[PDB]
Amino acid sequence: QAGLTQPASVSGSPGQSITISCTGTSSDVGGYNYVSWYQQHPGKAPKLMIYDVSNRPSGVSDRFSGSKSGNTASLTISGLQTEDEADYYCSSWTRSSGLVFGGGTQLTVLGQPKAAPSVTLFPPSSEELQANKATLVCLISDFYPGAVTVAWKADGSPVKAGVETTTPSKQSNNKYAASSYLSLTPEQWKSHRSYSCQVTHEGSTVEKTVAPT
Amino acid sequence: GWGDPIRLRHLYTSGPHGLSSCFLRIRADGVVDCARGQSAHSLLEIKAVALRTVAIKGVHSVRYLCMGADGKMQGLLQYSEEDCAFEEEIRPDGYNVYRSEKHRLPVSLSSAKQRQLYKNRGFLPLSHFLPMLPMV
Amino acid sequence: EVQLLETGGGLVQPGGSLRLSCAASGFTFSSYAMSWVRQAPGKGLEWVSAISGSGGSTYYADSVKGRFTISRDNSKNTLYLQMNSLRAEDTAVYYCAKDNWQELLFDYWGQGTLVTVSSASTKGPSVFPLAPTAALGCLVKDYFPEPVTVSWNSGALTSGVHTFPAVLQSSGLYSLSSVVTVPSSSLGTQTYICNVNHKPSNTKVDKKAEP
Repeated sequence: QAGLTQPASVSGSPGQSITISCTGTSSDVGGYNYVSWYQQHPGKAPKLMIYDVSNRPSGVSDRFSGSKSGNTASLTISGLQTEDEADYYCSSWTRSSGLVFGGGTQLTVLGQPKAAPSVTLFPPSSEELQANKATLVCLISDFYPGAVTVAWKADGSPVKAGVETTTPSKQSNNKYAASSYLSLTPEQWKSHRSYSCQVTHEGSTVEKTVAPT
Repeated sequence: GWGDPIRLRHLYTSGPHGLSSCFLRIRADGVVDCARGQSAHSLLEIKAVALRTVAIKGVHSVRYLCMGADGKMQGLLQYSEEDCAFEEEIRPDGYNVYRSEKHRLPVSLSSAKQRQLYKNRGFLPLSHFLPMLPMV
Repeated sequence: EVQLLETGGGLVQPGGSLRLSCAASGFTFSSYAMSWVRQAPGKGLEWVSAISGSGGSTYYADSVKGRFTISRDNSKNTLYLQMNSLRAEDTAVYYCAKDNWQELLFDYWGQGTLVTVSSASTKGPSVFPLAPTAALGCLVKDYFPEPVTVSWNSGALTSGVHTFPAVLQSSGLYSLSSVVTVPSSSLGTQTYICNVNHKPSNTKVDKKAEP
């Protein structure tokens, strides 16, 4: 009653080799020899890269190889090339549950140095608060690679109510950006001493505060 | 029936002890021989008959792959479990072997002379197969 | 070569109904099984349902049994998925996938058709200014559907303008921000204005961003 488990992210530099794991159960990966791997580039349909654990359809580069041990299937890409950057989904046959997929793995081919994110936090407008509304706008830009986590805290107390954050997306300069919005009522904006937006990127946390002024 | 997958494959072997690359072809006359490339009569349908046991039918010849005495491969229109069902065993290196339990021999494209030369070796030439997808 | 053309995607409200079609061309459609595989935006792949090739056998996932119906007609080479009792979780791009035979192994894919299940009606954005090398911008809040256009000072200012992608909030409406980082001396000299455009609601607004 559960999908297969893939790592969320795998990354290597050009020329390097990587492996993407795909853990299942004795009823799927460990019960048959029908593990498939699909490659999906942004905005396009999936492409069959590996079938029956280790076999390649015609045209697929021999840098892709599949294997399996117990309940864990693995896709290995040797000599990473830039175009290998995509999402990779493993799939397995099941007896009574159809085709079950893994959660997918984003493969990054590092073609840029690690860049810390720039963060600008905005307080609620005068016009919006006069309109009985309050929104704090936290905008994260110019970070590489494209993965961040945002945590909103009011004067140190963590808050998850009314929080919506966008998934990171590539700007024009190959760096990635994301946005964070905290929707509050007027008076809970005016009730705390400060509001702060923290974003953690590659273990390092960047923070910005604002005050009711 | 969605209990087990119906596979459509070309079976391809280059060894062991092989000379050329062979696609298993089932001709309309029942003869099973080496094909140098993917053809209509080398297109096989693979369905399970037990857990690890397999039946192989050429789609255009509609003949099942059946093994005779001393390991001879022929195409018969009437399926028989003892002659046309094989345990599919996938080797760690990725090649597939199809053992016959009745005849105690693997499916192979070896000649009659090769099958007699190797009958006491524990392996037959041209018995390690790669399953290939058909190109439309 | 082989082509699968999905049609019928669009906006439908929760509880509604919609039928998708897939135009198969370039192969003997009657000989191969088919499947529908869907992908929620920014999420993973999920296999929906399968059809036998002749129509005799159908296969469904737990999340769509009773609500979705897989069907085919081999004369016209077309695959169907009739989606009823649609929920928000069915929001996804729906792919038409050809089976290699009857093994749930997918030779060819269509380009997919998007099915959006939302209860949000067309709404224009409320545009608020974001007051402040200093950064100021414009908040484009609670509009539907996409897209909106943003230009600063009639497009005369392109230096350092980043208009972020839109966030979809729990309400079902989109929000967006666009910022310009400016020299910290020109805050008392020159006006910095955004012009937001939302054609679906026929909305065009100006707003002034100042300390």
